[PDB]
Amino acid sequence: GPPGPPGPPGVPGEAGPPGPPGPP
Amino acid sequence: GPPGPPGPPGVPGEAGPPGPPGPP
Amino acid sequence: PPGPPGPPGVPGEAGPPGPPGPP
Amino acid sequence: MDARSVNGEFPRHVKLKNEIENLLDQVTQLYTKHNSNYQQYNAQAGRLDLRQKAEYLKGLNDWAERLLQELNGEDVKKVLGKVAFEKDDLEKEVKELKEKIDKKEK
Amino acid sequence: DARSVNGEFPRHVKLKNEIENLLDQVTQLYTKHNSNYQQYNAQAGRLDLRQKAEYLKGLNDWAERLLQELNGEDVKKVLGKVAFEKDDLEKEVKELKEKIDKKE
Repeated sequence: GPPGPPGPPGVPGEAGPPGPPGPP
Repeated sequence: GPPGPPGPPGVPGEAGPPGPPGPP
Repeated sequence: PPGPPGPPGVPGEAGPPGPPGPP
Repeated sequence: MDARSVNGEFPRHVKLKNEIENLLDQVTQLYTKHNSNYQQYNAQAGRLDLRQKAEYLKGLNDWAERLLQELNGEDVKKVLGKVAFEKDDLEKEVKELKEKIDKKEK
Repeated sequence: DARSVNGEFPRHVKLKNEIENLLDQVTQLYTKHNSNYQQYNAQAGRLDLRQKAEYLKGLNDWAERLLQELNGEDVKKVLGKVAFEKDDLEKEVKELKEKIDKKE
């Protein structure tokens, strides 16, 4: 019997860190 | 031939956008 | 036999907006 | 249960190498993002007062710790604690209700 | 207040320390797992299929036990047992309240 197909893609990454406080 | 496991998680996202402008 | 592991996932979403800037 | 697969133990070896590599990748990315976050903070810090510095650095730390605790299972240990506590009170509830079910046979 | 950034600089260092130490543990696990496969290849010559499987199983068992301690899958398995025991005691209360209040 041949190997099965490749598994599905992995889960998306977590959201990035908060942005900077931004301009005065 | 069952499917393979899911691939690894993605990379975390980029840092968020700057916050809103400060008060005058 | 089982297939190989899948490819990596998509990058995550951008983080939240930062706080308001200073005066 | 095969000879080529060592009764499933060779593909299991490769699976475990994959799982270890993927955790190493996640922890490496966390490490680099945490250090790059501190540079972003150092760059901004010039224009911020102490309270504003602390608010920005706190959110960057909050971000790193939230991810770390998802990778090392400390998030789940905190949940396990809440659930274990809830279980030891529900056990005290069942003991009473089983007694009242026993006595209610009269 | 100012030197520590209201506790957030020592917090940064704590997190860097925790991340470094986990990276160290996972790296060592990775290298030992790969060196274990070489040891297996070296031994395989003198071992019959049942003995090959028994040896490779114990090497895998070793890696997985450590990995699940590092990635918190050991604790997820514990959480599962405890959650099941909680959701069974909830099923017990529902029944006993039905048996006591009605029918008695």
